Amino acid sequence: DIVMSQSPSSLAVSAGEKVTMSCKSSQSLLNSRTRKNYLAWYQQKPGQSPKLLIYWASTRESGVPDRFTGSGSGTDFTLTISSVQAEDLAVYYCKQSFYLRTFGGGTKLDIKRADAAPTVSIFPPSSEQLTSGGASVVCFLNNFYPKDINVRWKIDGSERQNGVLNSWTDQDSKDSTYSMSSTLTLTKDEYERHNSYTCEATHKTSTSPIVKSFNRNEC
Amino acid sequence: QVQLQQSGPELVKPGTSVKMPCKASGYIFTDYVISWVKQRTGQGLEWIGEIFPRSGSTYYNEKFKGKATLTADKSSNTAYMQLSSVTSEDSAVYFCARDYYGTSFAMDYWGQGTSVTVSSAKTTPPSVYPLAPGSAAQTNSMVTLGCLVKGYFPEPVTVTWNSGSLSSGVHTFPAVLQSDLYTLSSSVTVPSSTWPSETVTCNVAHPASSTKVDKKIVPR
Repeated sequence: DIVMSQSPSSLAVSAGEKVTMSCKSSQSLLNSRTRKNYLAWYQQKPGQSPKLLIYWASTRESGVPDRFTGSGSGTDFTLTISSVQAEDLAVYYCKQSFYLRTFGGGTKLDIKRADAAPTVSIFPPSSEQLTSGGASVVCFLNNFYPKDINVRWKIDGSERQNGVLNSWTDQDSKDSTYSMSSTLTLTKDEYERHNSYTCEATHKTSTSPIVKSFNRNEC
Repeated sequence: QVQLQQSGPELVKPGTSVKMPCKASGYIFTDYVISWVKQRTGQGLEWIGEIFPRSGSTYYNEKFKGKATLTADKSSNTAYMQLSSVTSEDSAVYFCARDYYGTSFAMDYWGQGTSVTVSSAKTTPPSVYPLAPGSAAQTNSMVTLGCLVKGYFPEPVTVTWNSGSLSSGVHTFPAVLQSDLYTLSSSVTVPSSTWPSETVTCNVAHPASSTKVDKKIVPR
């Protein structure tokens, strides 16, 4: 039962910068015979199968750039990436192969960019949905950095907790931003009963939160 | 070239069993071991076990003893993994890997992965609803419209806008489960001029329910 421990769980750095991460074994992965550590490094991009970068603690496979540099020994291993590019956005896994095989929990790598506040947009329910028996209000907090964001629902100015569903994209490859779909979900009656709906969004970009709203009355 | 080809996504009812292939090509199948690896959506990689194809011999991670049985078929160059009495805890993408030559013990060639969803849910065409803003846009800049696919199972749907022309400033969001039915959403931002002057139609396709739904964005 060789357990692997990886750290940090998640990281951001800006292009051209250098970054490092540690894999930590629960046992010695050197062998007295052979004098090699059985620890390898994998990179996994979204929607992709893992790709081996380094094996035997420190050996690059064909086509693995010099910037990627694995190192350490015994129980304390480290992967290192310098001149980090937009295309290095991945999760990085270590894997012990001394006895059976065991994977680290991984370290997630996100590109850092200039703090951009989200562009927010709210949308009432559709006729067709209203007809059917339900009523959904949707908010979009599109193209923002950093990842940490607080959404907030109000019906006639009084916060609403229940019925809310969020979904997030991974960092966009092109424009290095995150985006979010907050969906408040109601009934015909309740929706038709109250009048004004508000989407509130607090993001370190501003101390006063960004607010968009609509009054049902108008059309 | 060396290749490992795994099948497409499978939907299976709880309690049943699922047997998935990894077909080998471009090397002597018998010489290398085949490893299997599990990955729950947004989660890490988990080693299931290794098989020695000529021998037939297997090694498992404690955790999968009793759940996963690995086999080989020398005549097909095809490795198989079978999971028995599946619960939704076995819903995941499963990869096969070939270990590299030498003493390396690293996985240099990977399959694409086979997706397993375990659920007692049933085929359900998506409900598409066009998402229009409440009040007209001010003169300048851009307006954001939407489409809201709700009520489908199983994954996936494919959302496109005006048959694919509109690729700039789309965000289709990862689906989220709500009581056996997925709901997702797409956004599209466009020039204040083009909407509502032009036509905007989201095109939502569900291969699983044999359904395609083109829906136009109307303002009032």
